[PDB]
Amino acid sequence: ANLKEIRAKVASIKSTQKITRAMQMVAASKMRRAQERMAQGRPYADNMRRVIAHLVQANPEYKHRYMVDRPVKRVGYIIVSSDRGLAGGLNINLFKKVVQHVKAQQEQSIEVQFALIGQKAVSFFKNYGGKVLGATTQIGDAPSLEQLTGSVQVMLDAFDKGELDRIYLVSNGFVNAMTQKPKVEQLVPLAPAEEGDDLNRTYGWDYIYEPEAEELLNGLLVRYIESMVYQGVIENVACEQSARMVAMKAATDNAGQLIKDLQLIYNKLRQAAITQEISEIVGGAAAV
Amino acid sequence: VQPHVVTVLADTAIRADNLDEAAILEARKNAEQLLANQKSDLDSAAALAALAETAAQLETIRKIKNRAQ
Repeated sequence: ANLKEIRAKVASIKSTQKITRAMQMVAASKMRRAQERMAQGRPYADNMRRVIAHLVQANPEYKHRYMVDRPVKRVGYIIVSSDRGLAGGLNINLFKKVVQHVKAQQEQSIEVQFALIGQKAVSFFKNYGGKVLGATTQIGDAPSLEQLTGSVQVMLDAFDKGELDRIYLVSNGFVNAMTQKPKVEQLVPLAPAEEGDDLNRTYGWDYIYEPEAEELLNGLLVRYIESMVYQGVIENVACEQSARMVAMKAATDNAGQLIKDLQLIYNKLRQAAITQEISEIVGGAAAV
Repeated sequence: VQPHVVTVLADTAIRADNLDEAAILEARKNAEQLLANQKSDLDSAAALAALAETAAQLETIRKIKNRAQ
């Protein structure tokens, strides 16, 4: 029954099994790289949080529009995804979470608008419908902050007109080296970020503001939000790498099982062919 | 600025000197873009190509499993 075809198929499967092991090897290394890249963005955000907190606490005259909770009529979503598949069920779970959240927001009679990052999200929510405001594609592994200013700028501009009231960030969280969890967190209505700091330990000195404090506060807030978005994208990149590693290991195991099944089938067919050949030879010999 | 520490928070900072540092930022841009290009060059070539070839023609083998011919 053309046993050489089965032998070739088994060889090709065993070759693909080697192919996937190396892809797992590489995905682990990039997960390490993105994991240590997540750490380098911490001091910038820490310093900005400290400065903003001190400025807002020392000058409580006015409240900025990003720090006050106004009634909600429309919300927004910044959805980050990967550009290519073969990474577990990362995007599917994230999209299920955001869809459920949107359905929950629908009963409140508040409609939604989107800003998509990554090819998978673009396709999924172009087929889903909805009210898209911007799209971005081919982010890469180490995005430059310039590539991300478009979506956040569009969302913030829509917020400044009163069109939007909340803007949620939808991404994945890096729990450990093997597990990822979806997340839906608001960012524009800045939740007080440890504002209890520097009230008991605050000193009796203020800065010397070269511009008026209002403009300085606005400039600080915009950059702080952009940095939050960037370091939320980097963590999603790391989660994608971990998911791809896990998926490649699972594929290697499944190929290893396929080999063990095809070997049994091949052996059975080989014995059957030998028996048939011998039977025919003996019959032809006895008939002469 | 504080009496003992100066902290500068920059949107994009490069350690080089002149005003023409786009000519040196372009090197990092090109290198990272080339890496991101070669990655998608490996994702399709290695993963999606082989992993469909393996699953292509399995059914032709399983049906002749019990034949004595």
